[PDB]
Parts: sequence; structure tokens; C-alpha cells
Amino acid sequence: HWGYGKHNGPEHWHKDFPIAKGERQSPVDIDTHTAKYDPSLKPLSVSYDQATSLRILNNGHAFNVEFDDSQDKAVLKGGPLDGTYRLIQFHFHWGSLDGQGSEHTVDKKKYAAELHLVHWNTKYGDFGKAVQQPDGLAVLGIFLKVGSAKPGLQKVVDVLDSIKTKGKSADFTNFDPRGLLPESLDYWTYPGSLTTPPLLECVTWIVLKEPISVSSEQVLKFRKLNFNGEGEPEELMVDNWRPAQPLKNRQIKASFK
Ligand SMILES: O=C(O)Cc1cccc([N+](=O)[O-])c1
Ligand SMILES: [Zn+2]
Repeated sequence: HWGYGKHNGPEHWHKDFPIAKGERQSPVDIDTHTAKYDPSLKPLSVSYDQATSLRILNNGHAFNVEFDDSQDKAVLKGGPLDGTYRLIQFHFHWGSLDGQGSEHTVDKKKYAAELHLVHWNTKYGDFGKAVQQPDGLAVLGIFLKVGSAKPGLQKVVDVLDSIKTKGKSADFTNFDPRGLLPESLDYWTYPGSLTTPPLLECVTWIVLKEPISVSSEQVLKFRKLNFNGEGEPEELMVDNWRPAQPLKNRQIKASFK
């Protein structure tokens, strides 16, 4: 099955998932000089005051912080979006070293990591139906750089020891994702895809310009996770990022001057 190795990594995904070579794949390089300011874009509305996290999961590809999405509790609206999108999970992508890890790039710059907050359009009723629609998901992407620690991340880092290997989960209630957001909500937006199989072309991407800072210690704890299951040969969970894909016939729009 798919993964991030030599034999099963991004460059192989197209054989099981031919949409890998589609017209609206993610991530992409954001060329800041060609992304045009669009005065018609709105401020993003991120309303996470009632978010109810429940659990953290090592799925063998990353870890997922999961939310109760059975009511309108943590929603993304505005920005480029029409309608209301409910938070279902967040996860990250990161590198073996601080010089790579992000999926999106900015003028070819790779960040140490990238956070993805995944939301589904309530007009489709559930996540599985939403992913079948071109406007089914909105993913908020946030870059991570290594410097100062992010106090709001530390709760996540400290639970990772309990989900070292694939298929482990742990109760993870009361975690507030507002602690992961940067000061500015300036963003770039474009139409794209999931970045893991099945690579469905169902996402409005909203990538924040301002990175968050995390400490080397924090990211080092991400790199102690394992792709393998309990008691199998250890292969560290690192470099779980898809590289930039062809932009094709897309425009990247900026919310800011
Ligand atoms: O389980 C999976 O890898 C598919 C999946 C599910 C939810 C979000 C995703 N994304 O690319 O942001 C991908
Ligand atoms: Zn992701």
C-alpha cells in the first residue's frame, strides 16, 4: 500500500490513484509574484470557540487530532468560501530535517512542517459525500518554522509517546486549535486536492501567509513517531510530505496587498 518510501512514495501513487496526474492536484508552489491580489476575497472567519476534540490517532501516515463534527461547533466560513465548513480533523506533514517538510512551498521555500485543518461543506451532510464534490472540503494550511516554542502545541507533543506506532489512538479531549493559529489570517487560495490518496479533487485550499513558530524540541518529538505498527521494524515517521505538483490551469489568489 501507499506510503512515503522509495518503493511506495508519491512518485508511485498514480498507479493506484490515477487522479495523481490530474488537473487540480495539491500541493503546489505558491509563486508570490504571480499570485494576484483579489479585492473580492473576504476575510476568513475561523470560529473554533466550541471545538470539541476527542481523540488523537497514528494512522500510519501522520497523526490526526479528531473533532466531534456532529454539530456546527468549529466552522470555517468566508474567505473564498460559499457556505459553512465543519472542522473534522487536523494533522501535520514534516521533514527529517528542518529544511523540508511542508507540502506547499512559497517561492520554492520549504518550511519545516505544515499543519492542515480539514473541514467539510455542511451542504453535503457528511465527509464521505463531501469528498465527492469539487467544493466539498476546505483545508486551512499553516506553515511551521523552527524557532520559539508554540505553547499551544505542547499538549499535542506530549501525547505522542502514547501513539508511537500505526493504529494507536488516545483520548484527546478539550484541545483548543486556536492555539495553533498565527496572528494574521492573510492567505492564498486555489482549487486543489487531498494530498494523500485517494487524492480527490475536492478541496478549496486556504494557505496562510504567516507561519507559526515551534521549537526544535517540539518537531523532534514528531520525528520520533513511527510509520510501522507495534513491534515491527522501526521506520521513523519523517518526510511524510507530497512534493509540489503542476499548477496547470489554476490561478492562486491573494487576500492581501
Ligand atoms: O485519510 C486520508 O489520507 C485521506 C484524507 C482524509 C482527510 C483529509 C485529507 N487531506 O488531504 O487533507 C486526506
Ligand atoms: Zn495534509
